Amino acid sequence: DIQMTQTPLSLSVTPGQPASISCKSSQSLLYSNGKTYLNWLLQKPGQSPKRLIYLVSKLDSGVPDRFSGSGSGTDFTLKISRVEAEDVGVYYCVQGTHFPQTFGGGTKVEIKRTVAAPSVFIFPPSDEQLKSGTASVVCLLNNFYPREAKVQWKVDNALQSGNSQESVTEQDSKDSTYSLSSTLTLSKADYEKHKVYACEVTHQGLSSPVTKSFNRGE
Amino acid sequence: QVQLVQSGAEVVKPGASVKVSCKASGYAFSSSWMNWVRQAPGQGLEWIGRIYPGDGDTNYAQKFQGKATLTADKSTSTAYMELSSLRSEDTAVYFCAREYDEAYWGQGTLVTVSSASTKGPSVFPLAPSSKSTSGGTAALGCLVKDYFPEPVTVSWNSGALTSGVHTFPAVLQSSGLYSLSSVVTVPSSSLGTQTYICNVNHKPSNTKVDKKVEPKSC
Amino acid sequence: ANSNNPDWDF
Repeated sequence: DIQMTQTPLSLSVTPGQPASISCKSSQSLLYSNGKTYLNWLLQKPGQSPKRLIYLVSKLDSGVPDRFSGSGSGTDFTLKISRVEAEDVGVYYCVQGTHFPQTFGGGTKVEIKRTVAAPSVFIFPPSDEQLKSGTASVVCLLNNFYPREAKVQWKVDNALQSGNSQESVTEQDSKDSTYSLSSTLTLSKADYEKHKVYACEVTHQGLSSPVTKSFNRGE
Repeated sequence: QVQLVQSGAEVVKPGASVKVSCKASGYAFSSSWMNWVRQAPGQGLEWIGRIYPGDGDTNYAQKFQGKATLTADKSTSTAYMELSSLRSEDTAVYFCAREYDEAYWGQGTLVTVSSASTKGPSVFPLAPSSKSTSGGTAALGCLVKDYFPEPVTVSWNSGALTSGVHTFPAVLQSSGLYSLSSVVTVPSSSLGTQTYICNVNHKPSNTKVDKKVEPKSC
Repeated sequence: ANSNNPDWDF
């Protein structure tokens, strides 16, 4: 099987800057037919792949001229002369000359915008959930950049550990931001036992840590 | 206007088999090759095989010979795929796809091969309050907790509300059950006149839930 | 023309 390797694995570039991704093949992708069969695919965060280029440099329909492919026989490169917010996603090169068709590892492209401190929101447990025995408090860090962010839970000023989970979204296709949710979960028994629940956030866009909290009373 | 629509996600005990469909339209079904591809969690994309609805001819990559059977029903333009003697490692997303002048991939089907039992999720509201209102905007959302296996799709107001929506990736809980959150940001001024409902669908367990998210106070 | 992946010709 013709093996295909891409480079790099990840790429971070400021808007308007250029970017190139390379793919190497074990053997030549030049067929008896004068043509070399190779495509480029783009898979957005929550979508299915879409072909961008075929036959090494033929742009599909409705594909910005910012994309261009090149390469001789074992080395190919996709070039984006001007990177844009909507170009985030994972790019893959696919072989078609030999059998069976094979795919490259893929290259993740991240947009590098200006820093933006996150907006912080907190959600108290709903009555429904409380009535069912468990209680989960949610903290939302919305629309920030860069991605590394730090959140800690303080219950009645006591730093918490081991009772929360966080998830981060993929990079937004427009503002190039991220969003993160931290969920503290605990038994209804434990929830009643305390009064003030605080979410403490730290991020490169903030001078000092921000804090969002509520009193179990309300 | 080529278009491929696949069947919902499914769970299957190890050793069993599963059948995945892929309706086609907008192009001569019984005349075009229909490729099938697998996308592993962290591992890449692998070509599986292809069927030619016309004479029902089929090819396969050595790996899936005897494990995958492709069949087409030209009467409805619906190419199928059956996977035998499944293992837990066969868990993945499987796509059906065309590759002519208008390439196109189905939205993919997630097949989870697991011994664990399917469970429907519990949906709790993330209520707007003085704690989730920034400068003229308010954050609200839904908490889809304790379900198995993935995935679960979430839409707001039946798809009419998509702007400002972030549906976080699932996190695995100690209990071996998934949990995710979905949030939106809207005008603070509209909290008393607009209606916010999250539509949660979990195919594997045939669960369909609708939750209205009303504000609160703290 | 490519016979390994016919549908790559259009």
